[PDB]
Amino acid sequence: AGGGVHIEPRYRQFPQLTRS
Amino acid sequence: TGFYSKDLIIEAVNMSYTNAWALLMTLIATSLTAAYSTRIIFFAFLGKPRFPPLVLINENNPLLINSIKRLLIGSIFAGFIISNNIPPMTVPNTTMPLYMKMTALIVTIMGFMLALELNNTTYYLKFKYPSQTYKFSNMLGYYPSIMHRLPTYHNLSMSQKSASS
Amino acid sequence: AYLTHQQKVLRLYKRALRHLESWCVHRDKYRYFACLMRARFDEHKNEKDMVKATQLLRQAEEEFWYGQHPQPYIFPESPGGTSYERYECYKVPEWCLDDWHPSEKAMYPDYFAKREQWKRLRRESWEREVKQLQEETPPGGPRTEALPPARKEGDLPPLWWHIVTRPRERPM
Amino acid sequence: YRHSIFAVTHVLIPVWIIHYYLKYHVTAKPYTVVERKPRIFPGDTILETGEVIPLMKEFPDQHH
Amino acid sequence: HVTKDMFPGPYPKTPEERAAAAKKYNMRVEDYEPYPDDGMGYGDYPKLPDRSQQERDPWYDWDHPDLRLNWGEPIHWDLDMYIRNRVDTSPTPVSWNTMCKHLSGFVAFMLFMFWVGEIYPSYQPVGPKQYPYNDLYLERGGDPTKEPEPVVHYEI
Amino acid sequence: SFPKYKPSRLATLPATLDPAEYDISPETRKAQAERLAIRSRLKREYLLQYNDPNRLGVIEDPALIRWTYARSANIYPNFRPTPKTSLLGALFGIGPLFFWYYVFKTDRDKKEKLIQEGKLDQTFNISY
Amino acid sequence: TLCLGAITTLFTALCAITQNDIKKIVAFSTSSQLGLMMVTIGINQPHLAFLHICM
Amino acid sequence: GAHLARRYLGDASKEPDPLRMPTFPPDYGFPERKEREMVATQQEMNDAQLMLQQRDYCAHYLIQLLKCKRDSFPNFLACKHEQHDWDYCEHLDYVKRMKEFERERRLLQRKKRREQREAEMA
Amino acid sequence: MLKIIIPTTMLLPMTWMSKHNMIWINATVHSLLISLISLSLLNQLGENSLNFSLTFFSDSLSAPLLVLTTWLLPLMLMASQSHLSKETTTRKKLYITMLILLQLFLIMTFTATELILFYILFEATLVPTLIIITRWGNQTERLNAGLYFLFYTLAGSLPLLVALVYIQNTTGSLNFLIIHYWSHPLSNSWSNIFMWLACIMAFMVKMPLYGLHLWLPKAHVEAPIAGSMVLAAVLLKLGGYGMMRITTILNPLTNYMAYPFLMLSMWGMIMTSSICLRQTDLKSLIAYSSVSHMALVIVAIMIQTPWSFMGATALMIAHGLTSSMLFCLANTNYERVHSRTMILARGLQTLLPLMATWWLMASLTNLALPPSINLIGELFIITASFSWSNITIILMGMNMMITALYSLYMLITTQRGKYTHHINNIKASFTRENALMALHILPLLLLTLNPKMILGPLY
Amino acid sequence: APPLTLEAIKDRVLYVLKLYDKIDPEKLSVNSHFMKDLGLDSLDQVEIIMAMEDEFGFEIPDIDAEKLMCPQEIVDYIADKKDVYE
Amino acid sequence: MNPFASLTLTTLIILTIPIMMSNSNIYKTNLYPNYVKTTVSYAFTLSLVPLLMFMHTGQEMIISNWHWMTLQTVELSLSFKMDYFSVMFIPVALFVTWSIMEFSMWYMHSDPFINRFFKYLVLFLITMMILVTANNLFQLFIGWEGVGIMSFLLIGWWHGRTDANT
Amino acid sequence: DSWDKDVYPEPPRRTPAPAPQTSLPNPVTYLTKIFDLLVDRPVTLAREFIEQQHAKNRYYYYHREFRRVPDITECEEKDILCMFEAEMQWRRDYKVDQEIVNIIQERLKACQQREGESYRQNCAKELEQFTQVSKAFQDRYSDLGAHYSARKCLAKQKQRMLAERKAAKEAAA
Ligand SMILES: CCCCCCCCCCCCCCCCCC(=O)O[C@@H](COC(=O)CCCCCCCCCCCCCCC)COP(=O)(O)OC[C@H](O)CO
Repeated sequence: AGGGVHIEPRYRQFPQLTRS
Repeated sequence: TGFYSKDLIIEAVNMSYTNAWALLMTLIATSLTAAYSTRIIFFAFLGKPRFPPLVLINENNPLLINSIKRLLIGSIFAGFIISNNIPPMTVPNTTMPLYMKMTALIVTIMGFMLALELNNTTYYLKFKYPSQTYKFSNMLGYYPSIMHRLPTYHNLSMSQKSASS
Repeated sequence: AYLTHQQKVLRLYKRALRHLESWCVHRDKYRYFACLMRARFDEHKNEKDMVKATQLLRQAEEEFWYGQHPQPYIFPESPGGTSYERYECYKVPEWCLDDWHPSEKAMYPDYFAKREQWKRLRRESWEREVKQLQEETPPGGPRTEALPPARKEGDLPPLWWHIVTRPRERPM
Repeated sequence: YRHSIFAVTHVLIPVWIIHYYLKYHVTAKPYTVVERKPRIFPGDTILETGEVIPLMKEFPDQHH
Repeated sequence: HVTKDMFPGPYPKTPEERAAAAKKYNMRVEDYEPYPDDGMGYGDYPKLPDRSQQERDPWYDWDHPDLRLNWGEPIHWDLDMYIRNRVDTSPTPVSWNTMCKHLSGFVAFMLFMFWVGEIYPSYQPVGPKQYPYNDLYLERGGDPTKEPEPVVHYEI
Repeated sequence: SFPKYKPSRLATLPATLDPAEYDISPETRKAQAERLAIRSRLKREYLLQYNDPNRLGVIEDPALIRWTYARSANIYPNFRPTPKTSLLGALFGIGPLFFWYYVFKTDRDKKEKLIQEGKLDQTFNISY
Repeated sequence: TLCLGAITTLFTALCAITQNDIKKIVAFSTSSQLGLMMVTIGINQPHLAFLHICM
Repeated sequence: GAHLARRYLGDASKEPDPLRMPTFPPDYGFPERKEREMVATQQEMNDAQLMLQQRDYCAHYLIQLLKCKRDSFPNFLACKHEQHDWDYCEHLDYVKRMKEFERERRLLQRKKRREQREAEMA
Repeated sequence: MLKIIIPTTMLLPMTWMSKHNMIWINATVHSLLISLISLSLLNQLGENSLNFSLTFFSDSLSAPLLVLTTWLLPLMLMASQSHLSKETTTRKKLYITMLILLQLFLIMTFTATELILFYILFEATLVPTLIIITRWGNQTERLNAGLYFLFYTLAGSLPLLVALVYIQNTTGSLNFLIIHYWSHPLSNSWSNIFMWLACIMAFMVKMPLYGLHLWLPKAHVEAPIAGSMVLAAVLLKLGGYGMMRITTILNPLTNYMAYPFLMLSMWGMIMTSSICLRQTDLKSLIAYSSVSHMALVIVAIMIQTPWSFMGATALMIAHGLTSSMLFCLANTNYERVHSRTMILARGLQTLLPLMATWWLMASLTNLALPPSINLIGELFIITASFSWSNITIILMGMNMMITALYSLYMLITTQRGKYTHHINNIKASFTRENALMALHILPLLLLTLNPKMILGPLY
Repeated sequence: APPLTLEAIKDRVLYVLKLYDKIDPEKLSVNSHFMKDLGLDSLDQVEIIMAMEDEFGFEIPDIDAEKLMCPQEIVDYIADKKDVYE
Repeated sequence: MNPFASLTLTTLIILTIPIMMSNSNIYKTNLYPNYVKTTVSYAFTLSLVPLLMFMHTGQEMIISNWHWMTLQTVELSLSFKMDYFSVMFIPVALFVTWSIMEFSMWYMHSDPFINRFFKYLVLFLITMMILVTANNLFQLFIGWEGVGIMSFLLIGWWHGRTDANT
Repeated sequence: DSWDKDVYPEPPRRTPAPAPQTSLPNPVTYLTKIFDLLVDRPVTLAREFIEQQHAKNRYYYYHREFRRVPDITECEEKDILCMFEAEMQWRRDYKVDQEIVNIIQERLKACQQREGESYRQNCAKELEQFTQVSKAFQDRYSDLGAHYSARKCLAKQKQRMLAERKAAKEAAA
């Protein structure tokens, strides 16, 4: 859960995805 | 996958001298098999978010992706490889009347329709008090509430009250 | 103690809506039926006859006891939930750490040094906090499980050690 | 490299001792490794004695 | 330590020793009901309500949270029946009589008319398996010396 | 309205449908007033020995040892031979023993009756 | 065997469509499958049963 | 098929019971009938490790199927014609089954109406 | 023969004349050595028993029990040097004297060639055990427990004395070889039933069957650790050894008279195992489990079938080793908590991680989980009993069903679950306790490779 | 899951009370005692703590539910129940 | 006597190695899950060769290895029977659990006893491939409870959860 | 071969010659090929090394033979000195007969896998040989009791011709 997470969460928003 | 086995089975059990009630039993199960399958896809995926506000949705970990994909490509073909490779070591029934040979597909497609209609009936604003059938099915079919409480109490009560004491 | 009537209806209101949430599932339905359920609650708010309120309560939960979802919704961490004491098997009491071999204790010097301080405070504070308890104990034994704070300055509240040093809810 | 030494000390040497155990101890006793007779079909020859078994008799001409 | 008299004794007859037994289980006399004198040797042990540990409020803080028990309170004579792991008593949403009625009806209806299902089996209008070599007598373990009775299938 | 939930020894009546606390009296509430007092009287000193720094040991529950005593030793001294105990002892004593004797006797009375007349098959039974 | 498989297929599936936990749904789906497997071994279909095991 | 209803819902005496037929002699109604000439002798069918329920007349269209599969390996897309040839024979065997099934079915009620014809005249 | 007896008795002066603090050491050194010598005795010939002299002989049944007893001897010393450390040197030496004197009598009894010689030290084993239970027992009811244990066996043993001397005056010698070769068909005269009853009830008492088993719970619970194991791991087997030797001259009377004992045993195991399901005392729960397993042997021996005898010895060794381990388990957590109630000390696995493992494999062995010798013993008896009658599997299997529940019941109640908060004296387990535990469990799995060693003379 | 801290709780806490239309945003204070100054009915207090319950995903016992009253005290009980200390 | 018989048996002996290595306790207490996953992966790849040998030829083995002990007319022996059922269940079961093993790392990325967890899976995995491969009823009975007891411990993985023990 | 072919009759194996027609390579052949030069040969090289070492210093062992001794049907009543030879000889024949049943059982079990799907009819000779042996074994030692002795075996046998001769008298009529 350290800094540098590429799936950085959100609050009441659509989570970010990746092309992969 | 399941076609190479279940569709053969449902056709096979229909195409044999079996108990009439037992044969009807499989068809209801196959229709019910699709029923809960829709329930999972409907509630879990086809809807609006209902989880807590902080979203931590994630599947990008290669461990999950590799594991699921490894099993996924296996499921895609699966039966085609096995059925074509194993020697023909069962008797294959051939002349099926078309009405029952489609049953393997009819019942599940039928079960799809009502389950879908029943599931999006929740989208309908109307509310209904629990039907006694639902009060039965949802409680694991009434089995654990009784058969895990009545016999366990008697044998235990016998052990202490009688027996030992 | 005295489970007064107003606490009962609030408990009725809270759990019934939780069951109601388990039924409508979809948020718009849940919001809709909660509001009407809310409306039919506060509409009858003027009853000088407290007995009538109880009578109106008597058939309330009976319908709930029919209206209850056979599988209500519980957050897993709560009792009955899937994640109930799931991480209990990991948390271990702090006093067991005193057993640790000196080589093991040497692996964590400063934290063990800070433990020594905590052992030091709990020693003299025990006499201080027990003395406060005796000098203010109500006659005929304690009447309620509620515990008084530390009245004077500097001293710690009585019987603080186990609550303060309780293992964290997520111990790994 | 990590795959190689893993293969040698977990795939290579285990089948080595198993083969030695099978070839000279388990098979050294009768009826320990019993096989199914290799199925032969009409018209297939067998190398141990050479001769081919007769071809299967001509069909009653069923065609779809 | 417990010396002698807080050890359990015999069934108290009169209120005076009933009150002592109530203190003996650190409870008031109005809530100390000894077990009936059936002669099974229950003694002066109090009859506690037949409620499993599952019915205790979990949110309350217990000195034994796994068993949901405080310290020193009289515990049930049958604590090892009603422990959380073992037999529960929590109120099911539907009545026990209906609990048994629907279950017994289901299995009975399922089993009973399964039998009549066996009475009228389901089968396609299909003949038997015409097998060659007098119904495969020789290859079904039949005695080669005992010549099989002639069984041969025709064409239709 | 659904007719009510009838309880049972295995599915007791929940406190939510219990009429007693729904008709509380100017006496019963006072009954549930020293309940916390005795509960606190049992809880307070427990934490005292529980949180005592000098305390190195166990906190023996007098209720606990009472339960073991009442379930281990305090049975026969409080036992009294009565028709209820007498019949129950005979029913759960000689009863099952003689019942199983009868079952096995007839089964062991049917088994040999077959083999003296050669009405049973043990062609491959050797390791008896 | 096919009787036991038959009753197992409903009761597991019948309770399946009313549960609210994914783990409960999936397992009841399994037990419905093993209900179906013994139906196959019921009417002299062992090999197809093993096929169903693989799938 | 529909004979289930005709047996249970209808009169049961007019449906040939699968546990009973054949009952009438094969020659009765079949003058100069032809016997099923099996081609593969018991020997070849035996050492081919052929399972007993498959040891039927159409097994002759199964034995070479395994032969094709043996040389087909590793390819498993071969033997399509042979497999189609094999199950088509099973179809030919199968069509005979309800031919025999309804032969008795068309025979038995014929006696029933014949019996009434030869009984009601008295 | 003498290569084991003299070293055992010669060990007695060693403990008495050893240094003040070396008594535990030097006794442990040679007690292990005696087992090594006894292990050499374990070899057996084809059919003739390994005969040494008129006074001593061994067969394929005595040898596995002989090595078991000598192997046991270090274990009590290992398991006892915790509650006797704060004792005067003479009492410690006197305590050690009791075990080795006891262990001497077991060696003599199993190797005895004459039934009377078998009989004399059959009773002599009680004198040291009575001292151990009463003097060093740590409880109050040990006094009544000692009386119950002593009087029960005596009430059964004395009729055997009259029976045995009657054989002597009627059939000459009672040597095991001569009695086996000159066996005669015992008649069904109404005296012969009482002849049969006397020759059997003596072993029945110290092989607790339903009804005649109330001495075991009080003896096992009240005795110290060393007394509990010896009385549960070898002493109960003394009755078992007696039958295999003594039913040589009880046929065909055993065919008909077996029914009341068979019915009491097969039903008794279901009842006794049911007691285990609701026991409040951990030691008592282990004690009652010994009744069920022994009751299983009762059916095995009384059937008189080659398979039944083989499983009888298999269960005989397995149950003794397992029960000794479980009594070590109960003993190892007892002084930490200073009580015997099971629910007092819950969640021990979180505090003690290795004891969870040791208690785990102890449960599986008592479970008759295959391929542990317990399973071989129980499974062999099932087939022998099933051939005797088809119905018994209902009783036979149901015992295995009940055995699963109570065996795991101690595991979940003690090892798993939430640790109890108030206790804070549970220290990390001493390596002696851990070593003693592996001393028990490891030879059990070692025996899995060679069941033929413990199958018995019928093999 | 990243360690949720007290600043995160209060930011999420007053977010929902600001969301709650009867609690209009301008008079939101960390110590805004509900019925004394917001006039919020206690029968809706039992409704907002379950809003908190879904906000952070856990159950608030009824014993302290009616005691959980102040938005600062809302955060205060949240922190210790999840050992949020940072 | 092809490699079929020899290497179909060595497949089993492959998965036993992680258990033995773990008991040494010198085993890697950090990347143990990676160790076992790759071990099962190789066992899967080995398990192919008996399969490809099967659909080609169709031979099924019976490996009556070391004679345990003989009971008069009974000769109870550790014997493995590589039927068509066993020769194909071995690859698919290995393939599934190998997929599970990769998924298990991601799911249990925080469980402190993760190494113990993976050890339990192998022991279960061992107990099953001796259940499916069982020429005698006794070793079939070996797995029938070896798998059951392994299920008990694995189900009660969270020991504290009272319901999990139940 | 180490064992005897007469004791363990092995019908000749009918292995077909490999004759594929598909053009794509047959993989299994390659797996046996790369197994031969990776596992089989190194095993053989080690094996031929141990065998030559074994033959370097060869030590022998023989099979113990017990000569015939008077058994129990001519041993005098009591006289346990003669009973000892009688009992020991009888028990030796018991183990031999137990091994004889074992030899038949392996042959019967060997047919199962050997004959595959032909097991039902191909080795009916194996079935009857075991049936003949098992029935004869029953008349010899079955139901002798866990304390079986040559006296009981003689006793059980003596009943057999007692009933048989009684049946013979009835049959003669
Ligand atoms: C606590 C009570 C006992 C517990 C259970 C013990 C076992 C129950 C039976 C006890 C029997 C004890 C006596 C047995 C001695 C050996 C018996 C023997 O060898 O058989 C003789 C059996 O003869 C007997 O009479 C033996 C005694 C029979 C029972 C009577 C006495 C025993 C019961 C009462 C005493 C014990 C009870 C306790 C009393 C406080 C054979 O002699 P016979 O009578 O055939 O002599 C030849 C001819 O026929 C005439 O002599």
